[PDB]
Amino acid sequence: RKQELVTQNELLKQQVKIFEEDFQRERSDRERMNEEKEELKKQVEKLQAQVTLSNTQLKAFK
Amino acid sequence: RKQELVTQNELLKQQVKIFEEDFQRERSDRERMNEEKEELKKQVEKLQAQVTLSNTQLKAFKD
Amino acid sequence: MQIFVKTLTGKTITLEVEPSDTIENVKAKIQDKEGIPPDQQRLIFAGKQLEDGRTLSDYNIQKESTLHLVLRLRGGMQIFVKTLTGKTITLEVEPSDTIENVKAKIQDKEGIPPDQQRLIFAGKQLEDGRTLSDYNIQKESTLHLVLRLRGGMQIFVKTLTGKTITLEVEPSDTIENVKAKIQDKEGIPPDQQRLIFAGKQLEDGRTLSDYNIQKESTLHLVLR
Repeated sequence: RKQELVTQNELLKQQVKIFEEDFQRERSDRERMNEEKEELKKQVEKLQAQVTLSNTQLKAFK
Repeated sequence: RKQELVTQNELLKQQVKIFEEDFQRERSDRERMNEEKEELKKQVEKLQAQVTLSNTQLKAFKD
Repeated sequence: MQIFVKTLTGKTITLEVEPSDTIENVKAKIQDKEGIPPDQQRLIFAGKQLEDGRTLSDYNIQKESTLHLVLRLRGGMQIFVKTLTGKTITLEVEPSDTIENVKAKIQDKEGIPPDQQRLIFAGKQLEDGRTLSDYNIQKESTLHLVLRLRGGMQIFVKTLTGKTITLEVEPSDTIENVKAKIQDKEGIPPDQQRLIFAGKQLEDGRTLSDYNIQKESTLHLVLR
């Protein structure tokens, strides 16, 4: 049992290669997702800002 | 080169298991990222509605 | 001129054919609308297998006629595909086949989306654009298939609790396929499920492109 073993070893090496390829793919997707989360974060930042200013205008006018 | 083959073999099987686990963890974190994005979208809608309500109140009830 | 082609199971297809066409032309139309290669289909009329090269007019074919498709158990060229597990696949291929067409045949056989497949021939990974004659893959040669952990497109589903799962999908996929994946990852029978997107709910007939379900879109699951 020495040749089935070497063929399993080459298959396993290519399997490791494709697995870390997929890992980098998912990491890239997660990076872009973090970018989109930061976009949404800045959006809620300015929304909170205008909410607080309209709140202080309301509280002052009452 | 006979025990070298089986040793490298078992090492490679372990490495594929480990890399699959790391991929699972990265997909977990991707999912949680998406959940955070969802709640941020909800916050966006709510805050825009609140801004609308207060802008209307402001320009209406007071001149 | 319209002609009918029925399978023994009951399936019908309708083809526009001119009487001058040869049986090879009709087999080409059938693979166009069917995928089945011509070296695996035999066409039958009133009991007899029509022979290639002869035209429809040699057999008195007029409009409204009915031919019968019969699949062969094999074509003229097969190769062997080995996995990391111990299973070997005898895949019927044409020599003019691209690597993507071969991966699509692998998908029809075992179900793997082709973007989750990598094929090795004597150390070289095979680009999808190339064909078998490019790599000079002859008949009965052996390839290695390694499977990915993910394709190019994934979507999110919110389960019956607020938890998120991820699905490997193709735009090609119908909502029945999506419900089957949800079953395989969650255990709800597909017709106990309702899928909601953009406030709408998705019938089990149209694909994900028909609803513009883009990558990383978030579906919601409901029990019925």
